[PDB]
Amino acid sequence: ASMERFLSVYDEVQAFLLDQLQSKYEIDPNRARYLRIMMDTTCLGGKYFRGMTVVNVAEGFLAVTQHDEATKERILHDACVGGWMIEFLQAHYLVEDDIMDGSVMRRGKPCWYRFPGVTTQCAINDGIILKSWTQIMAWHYFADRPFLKDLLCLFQKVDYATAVGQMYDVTSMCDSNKLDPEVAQPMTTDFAEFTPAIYKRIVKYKTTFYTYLLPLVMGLLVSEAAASVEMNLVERVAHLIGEYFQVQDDVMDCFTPPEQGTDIEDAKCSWLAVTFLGKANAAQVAEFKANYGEKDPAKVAVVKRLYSKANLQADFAAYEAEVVREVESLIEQLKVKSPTFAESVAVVWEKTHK
Amino acid sequence: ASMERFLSVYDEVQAFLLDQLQSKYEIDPNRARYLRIMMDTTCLGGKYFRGMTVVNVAEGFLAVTQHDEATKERILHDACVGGWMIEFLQAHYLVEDDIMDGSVMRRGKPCWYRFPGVTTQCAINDGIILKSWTQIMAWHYFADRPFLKDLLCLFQKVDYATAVGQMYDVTSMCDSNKLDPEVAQPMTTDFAEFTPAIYKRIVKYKTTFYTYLLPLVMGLLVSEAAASVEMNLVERVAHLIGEYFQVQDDVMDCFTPPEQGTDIEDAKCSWLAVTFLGKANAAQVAEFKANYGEKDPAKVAVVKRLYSKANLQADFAAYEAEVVREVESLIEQLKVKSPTFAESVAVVWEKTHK
Ligand SMILES: Cn1cc(C(=O)N2CCc3sccc3C2)ccc1=O
Ligand SMILES: Cn1cc(C(=O)N2CCc3sccc3C2)ccc1=O
Repeated sequence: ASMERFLSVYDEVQAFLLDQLQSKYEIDPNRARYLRIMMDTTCLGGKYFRGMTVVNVAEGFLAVTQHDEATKERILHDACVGGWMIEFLQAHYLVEDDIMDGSVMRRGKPCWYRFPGVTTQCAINDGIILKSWTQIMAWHYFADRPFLKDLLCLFQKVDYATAVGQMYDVTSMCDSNKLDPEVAQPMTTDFAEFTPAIYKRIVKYKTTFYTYLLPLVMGLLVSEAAASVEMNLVERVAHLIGEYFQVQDDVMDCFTPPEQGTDIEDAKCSWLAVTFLGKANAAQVAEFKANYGEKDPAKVAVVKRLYSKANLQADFAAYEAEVVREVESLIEQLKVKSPTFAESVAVVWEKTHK
Repeated sequence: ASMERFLSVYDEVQAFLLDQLQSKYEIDPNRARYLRIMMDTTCLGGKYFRGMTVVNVAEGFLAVTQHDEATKERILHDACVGGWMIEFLQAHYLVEDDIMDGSVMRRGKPCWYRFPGVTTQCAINDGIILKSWTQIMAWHYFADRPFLKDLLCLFQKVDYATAVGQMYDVTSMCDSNKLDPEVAQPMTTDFAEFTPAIYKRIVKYKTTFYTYLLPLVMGLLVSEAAASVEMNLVERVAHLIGEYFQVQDDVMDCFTPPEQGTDIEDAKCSWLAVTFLGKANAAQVAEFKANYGEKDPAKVAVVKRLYSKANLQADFAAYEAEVVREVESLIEQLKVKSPTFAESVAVVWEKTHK
């Protein structure tokens, strides 16, 4: 029912956005059709975990709070709209990051900019529109809601934290002291910045704010339940689950078959490179430096072989055990003020851990 | 004094943004330096007409309204911050549009993405940060202002109208009925969509909202003076002055020497192409179709020669006379409710017309 309600609200949001373009922005039907296809191609197809977390958090509070049926329906509708603002925000990131990174495929389909009738000229602007649409949704659907100011303020900080994260991510293969707009950026030779703390900073800002913090805090906001939680705990658990999620994506980029990654070629500061450097002997480090960040398949094969013989699964299982420990602890600390919210965080963890 | 105060506030805004990155976003000093150079290169160098209009509108109201000195200083400071949000919004557009259009130069300097240490990978994200910074400024400086909700709501609509305008602009050389993300877009052969009404729609959305409406309405908002005006008149005069401004830029793109344009090669729906088609005979139209939208300098020379022999200066002088007439009329209609605001619009017109 929740997924069914969530997908139904997409149809209503799309019709509202397209009809407003016609009545207020002088759009013609062909341009409305182009934007309709753009919206469907960039916003749909995923699993909707981010958007659905808003719905799941709100449903949790509905079960333990007294409301009229019309209030229950309004809260669910608000959780669905809020969920779609997050999915559209993600769509904005995916379109822009695919252009920035020169990506080829996204969810077994070509990246949006690669469609023949799209091109980078239109796709950069299509990504800008996707983010504008999140604000149009908020100002229209939440016009008279007491949580409107807090929701816009939170969405803004998360979006800015994400833009900051993308900057940390795309400059992670360069020496900080050499960053200069005037001079072409060489790849690092010492890899001195491939450390656990620097990797944690990249991940924290690039994904955790919008993938985990935003859905959980939006669920609280639409429920008028922000008092039922200690915000310092919500932030701590979101960054922690968020970090684990990225570590899984970094492992998959290298080892998950294409049908089911270019982090080595792009010389990314991945969990695999950081972990490898933290345990490798002098000769393994020299061989890593000689092969990393090269498009040559023979060199990518050497890096993968180094990762395979380094037994990084042991470090991953030890990292996983520590995260299980810390997540269980934070969930317990959340149970004090809100057993309902703690259960929502437990579900988020189960969906991440699986 | 006003320019001097405006430029002083840039230093304070830059220090606030960079210091917040350090204390809240874990930025290192090299990344802060990269963003400082990015901000200066993209936001400074222009004439600041957009930002300064906010200041000029507020100064106009200060002269006719009773306030304590501390209130006068706060209003001016608010007009300056609001002015810089517009300049940063423009910077965002210029960075993104230069990447989209493949532009080479911007204000006698290379476009931001073309700097050796920047690249498209960083520049798309730098443009996203420039827009995020406009929201950080608003939420920090206007946190407790009664105009905060209206200002954010207006800024959002203007930004979305601009994104819509960029879409109308980049798709203006294509047949509407052929727009399709699945099929590579051919240039128009009939030029049936190169009409005054279609050209007016492009211009209205791509520049007039952010160049003229936003500065004037922001000046009113920071002054708590939105009642002193008929908003339908403000919109009418902004779109009208805005249209005239773009017509001047379209003429300059073709005839102003590079030291002091690619609209012909990019097959843009410019005022020159629209006006030419509106008066040309059958053989002139055939010669236009045979040469427009081609990078070949011999073909660009034919188009320029057609424009020169078509006596478009006569049509420009007649368009100019009609705009002078309509602007004078709207200024008179504004004088009824606010002689102060009407004088601010008269100054905006004088700076545009010169
Ligand atoms: C590709 N993909 C992604 C996800 C995902 O976006 N996650 C993990 C779980 C949650 S719960 C709240 C947010 C998330 C983030 C889950 C399964 C999957 O196949
Ligand atoms: C390049 N350049 C631009 C401008 C400009 O941005 N305008 C024209 C006047 C006004 S007043 C309020 C907004 C505007 C817009 C003026 C002189 C110039 O050299």
